Amino acid sequence: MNIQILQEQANTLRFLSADMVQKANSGHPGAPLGLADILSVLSYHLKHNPKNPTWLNRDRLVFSGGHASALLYSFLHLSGYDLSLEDLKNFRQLHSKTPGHPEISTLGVEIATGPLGQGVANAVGFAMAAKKAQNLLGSDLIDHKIYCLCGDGDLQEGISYEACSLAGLHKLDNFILIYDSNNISIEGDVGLAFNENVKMRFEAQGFEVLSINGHDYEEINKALEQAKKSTKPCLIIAKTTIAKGAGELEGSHKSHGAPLGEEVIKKAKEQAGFDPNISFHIPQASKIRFESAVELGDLEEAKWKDKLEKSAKKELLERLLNPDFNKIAYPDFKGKDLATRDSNGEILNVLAKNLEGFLGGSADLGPSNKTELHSMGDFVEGKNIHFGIREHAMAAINNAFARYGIFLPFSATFFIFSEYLKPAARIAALMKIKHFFIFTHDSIGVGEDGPTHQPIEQLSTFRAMPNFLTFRPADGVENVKAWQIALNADIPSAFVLSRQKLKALNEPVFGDVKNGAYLLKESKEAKFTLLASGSEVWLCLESANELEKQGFACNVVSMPCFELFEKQDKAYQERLLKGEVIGVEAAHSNELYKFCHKVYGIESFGESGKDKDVFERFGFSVSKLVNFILSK
Amino acid sequence: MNIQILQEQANTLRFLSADMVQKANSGHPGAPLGLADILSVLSYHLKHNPKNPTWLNRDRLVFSGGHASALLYSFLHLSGYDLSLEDLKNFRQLHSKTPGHPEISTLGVEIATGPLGQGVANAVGFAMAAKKAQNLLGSDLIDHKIYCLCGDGDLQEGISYEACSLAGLHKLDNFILIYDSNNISIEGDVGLAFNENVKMRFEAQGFEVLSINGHDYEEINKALEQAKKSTKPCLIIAKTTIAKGAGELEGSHKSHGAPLGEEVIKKAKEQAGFDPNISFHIPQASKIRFESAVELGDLEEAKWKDKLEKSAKKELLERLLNPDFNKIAYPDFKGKDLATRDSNGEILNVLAKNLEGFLGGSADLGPSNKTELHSMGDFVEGKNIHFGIREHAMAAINNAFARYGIFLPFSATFFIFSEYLKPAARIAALMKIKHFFIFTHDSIGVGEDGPTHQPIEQLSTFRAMPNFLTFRPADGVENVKAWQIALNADIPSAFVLSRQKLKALNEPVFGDVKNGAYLLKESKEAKFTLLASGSEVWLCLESANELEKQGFACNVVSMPCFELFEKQDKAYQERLLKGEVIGVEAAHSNELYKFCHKVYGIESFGESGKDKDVFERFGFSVSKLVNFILSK
Ligand SMILES: Cc1ncc(C[n+]2csc(CCOP(=O)(O)OP(=O)(O)O)c2C)c(N)n1
Ligand SMILES: Cc1ncc(C[n+]2csc(CCOP(=O)(O)OP(=O)(O)O)c2C)c(N)n1
Ligand SMILES: O=P(O)(O)OC[C@H]1O[C@@H](O)[C@H](O)[C@@H]1O
Ligand SMILES: O=P(O)(O)OC[C@H]1O[C@@H](O)[C@H](O)[C@@H]1O
Ligand SMILES: [Mg+2]
Ligand SMILES: [Mg+2]
Repeated sequence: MNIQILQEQANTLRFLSADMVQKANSGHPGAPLGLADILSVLSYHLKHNPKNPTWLNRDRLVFSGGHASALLYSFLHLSGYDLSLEDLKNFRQLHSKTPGHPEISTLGVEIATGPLGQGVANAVGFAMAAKKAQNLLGSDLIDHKIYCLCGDGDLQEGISYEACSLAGLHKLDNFILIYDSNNISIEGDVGLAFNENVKMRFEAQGFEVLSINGHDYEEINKALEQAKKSTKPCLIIAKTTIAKGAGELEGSHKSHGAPLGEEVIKKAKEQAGFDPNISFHIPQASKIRFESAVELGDLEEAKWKDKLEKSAKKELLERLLNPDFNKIAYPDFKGKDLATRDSNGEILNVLAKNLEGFLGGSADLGPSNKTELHSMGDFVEGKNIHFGIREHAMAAINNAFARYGIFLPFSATFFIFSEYLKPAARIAALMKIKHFFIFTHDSIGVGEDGPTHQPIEQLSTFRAMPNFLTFRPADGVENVKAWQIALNADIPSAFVLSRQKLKALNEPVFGDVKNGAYLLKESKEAKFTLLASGSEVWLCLESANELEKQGFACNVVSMPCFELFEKQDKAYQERLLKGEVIGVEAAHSNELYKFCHKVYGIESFGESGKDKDVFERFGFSVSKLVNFILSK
Repeated sequence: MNIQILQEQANTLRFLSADMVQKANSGHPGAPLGLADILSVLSYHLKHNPKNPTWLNRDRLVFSGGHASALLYSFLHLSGYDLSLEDLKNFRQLHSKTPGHPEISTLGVEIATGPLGQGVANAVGFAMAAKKAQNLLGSDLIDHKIYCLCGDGDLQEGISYEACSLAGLHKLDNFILIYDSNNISIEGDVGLAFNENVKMRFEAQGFEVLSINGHDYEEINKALEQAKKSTKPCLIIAKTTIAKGAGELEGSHKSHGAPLGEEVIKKAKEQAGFDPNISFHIPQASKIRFESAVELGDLEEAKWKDKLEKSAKKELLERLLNPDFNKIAYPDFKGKDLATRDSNGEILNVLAKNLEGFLGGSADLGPSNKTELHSMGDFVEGKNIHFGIREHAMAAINNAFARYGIFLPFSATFFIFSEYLKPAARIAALMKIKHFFIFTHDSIGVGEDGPTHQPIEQLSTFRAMPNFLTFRPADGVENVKAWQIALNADIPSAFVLSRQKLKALNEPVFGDVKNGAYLLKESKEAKFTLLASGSEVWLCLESANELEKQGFACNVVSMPCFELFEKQDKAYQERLLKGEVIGVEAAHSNELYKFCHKVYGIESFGESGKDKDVFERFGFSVSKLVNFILSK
């Protein structure tokens, strides 16, 4: 560890990054060049095993500025991860292992980033998760750091403030945040849009704040040493020059987001002592020094595995890693009228009791979402997490809990406020992680709180989002079966739950919840089929009885999950969907036309009133639905 | 102005609020009771005309904690606004003027609130708008204050930090923020989730911070006096007790969100000297004192109208209030191949030149969204607003610009990051305000930036949202006609625009953009109709040519706006939608089943690659679409 080696290392990172962007004719060279000195030093402090990216006590590295991907990829390649030089040469190309922003399918990537702010919140979540894992497994087994690299953009996003608020409160002295302060964004000087006293901001949230030149190797190293000893979450404010090393592009906003150009790279390499007529060159000293992570990480993991073998907590870790969902005895809600917020809250309690790694909480709405895990304590000693009024950061935090390696997290709020966390929900879908979203107060049934609190379009959004199951159970029994699917599935799920009491259903006649839709009533030569979800299923059962009394044979279909029904074969769908099919939902859900000839929905916003008054106003009554179905 | 009158006034506000909640058996009495002393004093400082809620230079009052509605309504009633005592007795009832959270259809309500955080951001926007209005009209005509009441919940939301960041940067010394610091939220003690040094936080963002007892009338009054003289945006941290005055419920979380109960109200009234056996009682001194706002506000407005008549800026104000959209000469893009981000950016420039009140900006993406208004300067002297990486606050800010009274605002970002601002977009829809959303980079056509940057489900979301037009123009000409509709419509619109170059269309054969969908190609006895929007329309024109060469008559339908097409009559829809109708869109857009027998979409997330490689991978090619249409 000396200046000549660190300089060559940093420059190696620079020109791999620069050459990658240039070959793709696409990407972001500025931030890589600006961060290259920092990551060169950080490589000496990071504890990780390139050959086992799943090692539980590794330091977690997050690039919150995901546009800096070329740098990450360079570093994973150089350090010994399963990413090749040829992979680097296919940066940004279809089906490569080096996509434009980082994805977890590339080994070594902790969490997908790209949407700004998420990664900072993810890093706080990894730090919380680590403090919980320490609670469960002991500080002999869990003691690692969480390093996050962020930029101007990340810190302007609300979610950064939310998550850092929580990091201060919980005294996350395992969290180190490195701010790339280069005074440049896409619109140019960051002073056009931002002039906070960042040090004072973070100290207000309980951080220790260090301030460095991010191109001075000794200063970087001294800050990391001091940060690792902090009794607070720690922010390093690293002053850097965007595209450091790229001559005429140093400090230029034009370097943020477009290739540096062949002649600029040629000059840069000349000034650093690199041959300008070759690309993707790794000098020898740098190569050996970066790849020494392989031997060192192997040894650190072995030393840890020895501590595990002596630990009283081996059996526990194996249950966390291998949860048994099939043994769980769920509540039996058959014939019980209940609001599905209530059935779901009982289910949450059963899961928390059966699964040592199942935990979560609400965004200040525990008592209304019914998500309190009774007698299970408050984080960190217990399982209930009090996220505050921070839906977005809650979801990003729990995305990281779900990636940590031993946790099954849930996030809760009113379904209307799913919109505040939707970007993080999307990253859960993109990753295909097991993170459960609990959304109560699902419709105009909310009543008096009025239109700003009554979901209309949210079901469409979550249904349209790929890799994401949206369950809307009609009763407790459907709510159970939904959980059983959710825990076994390979993608995240949301639970869309009522404020108001719903009526228990009769048993399936054909199919079940696992088919997405199923028959509750089946009639030979059916003229109509009424298809509904959640709170609208009883309206449909009643309306079908009235239709039958009038001489019209009817099928009634419960559809607790649209996405699962889409996956059913033709023969199944044909048996359910007979005659003229009418879909009925307290939502604006045009997607139902995929399965329905007519849709009886809500096309406007809601109203403030008693639930029974609002449902009647919006047409959710037997007499009105039967008149629609009979077209008169 | 003395203690006995202020106490009676505050208690009048308390018991109207409490009695309203009790009669509804629904609502939030805690915050009203806690804020009642503050608003009693604030009533002496507020400049407003109850009989003309549109007076341009009124002080703007925002209740960011919209759950405190009962208090607002009590105050509007008492002050002389067109809200009656009978209206108060129908709190939270279907079709009343006193819905559970405030709505702009109730005169005197500045902006709809309810979703926490929005109002604080709205208040910053009203303060920016006021600084712009001052730039245009002079400080002789615009000099008012913006008062915002907020709670714990508002300040935990990210959007509060975003908006206050901007308030500091822009030195909004017309903005006064009153924080109801009662240490209680729904989950109880706020310390469970939040322990920031709030003073230090705000000072880091450029605020002056005062700290008071919010039940001491002289302290409240002295803070307001000092706040009105601040050279900074100012925060008053007002320590209050939730449900102050309600005995056993003082300081209780149970008072947040449920009626206080008849016996608690009886005691409260006894202790305050009010008769406990009557409800909705306004004592005489309080009545006369509150309603004096009528005479005083009339006089303040008259004095202002005199200043207007002497002003050089009368003609300008009349053009701002009465924009003439029909005279605008738009660019003629007929036959020109362009990315619609580019056509739209030319249109933005034309509008900014023709409309003195048209302004806006991007969330750090001006150069990529193509929204820079060239040669028009930077806010406040000019029209370009640099919002930073703050999509959510941008939208909430611009919602307030749209309510200020003289502005036509636009908000811009990548369509994928519409998800960060969607809750504010919703409030624009709920209010039916003229606020324009510019969303570029609309699909997998984005290419290399990959799946976190490629919209899939966002079209469904915006289509499903009521009162919101979603235009996805196929070329420059469609982009123009979309703007022409948008400016004349009574609801907000989004523009969904491409990164990549699109091909100019031939002229409509039947119908036009104003019908939402229209024919580009019409064939007698058509066997198929290919229906598309935006970038997919040329794929459809080409595929229809290939189908015709194979012997199949085809109609091609461009659908730049789904919502407008939904409103067309039967006869129009029937002429367009002939034979088997196939919808084609680079989105997961199941809503198309409303108009299409088959849908050829994207059902997964995207991929990082060259645009032509990704489109081919996802099946957007003539050969693949023709093979689907011919089912083989
Ligand atoms: C939520 C969000 N909004 C917008 C963007 C678009 N975007 C990509 S990088 C960037 C700004 C980069 O600023 P900074 O973090 O200062 O990066 P640097 O210029 O220093 O590379 C933006 C706005 C994004 N990725 N995420
Ligand atoms: C964005 C958002 N999330 C959640 C809620 C639900 N909600 C209503 S009031 C409230 C908390 C109230 O806390 P505070 O502002 O401290 O109000 P107080 O208890 O002092 O009345 C919440 C979480 C909401 N209205 N908006
Ligand atoms: O009866 P629930 O819906 O559980 O309570 C509704 C809550 O939602 C918000 O309006 C209030 O904050 C209130 O506490
Ligand atoms: O060519 P465009 O799409 O305009 O630039 C793309 C931008 O989007 C982000 O990935 C980068 O920040 C880059 O500048
Ligand atoms: Mg920067
Ligand atoms: Mg509070």
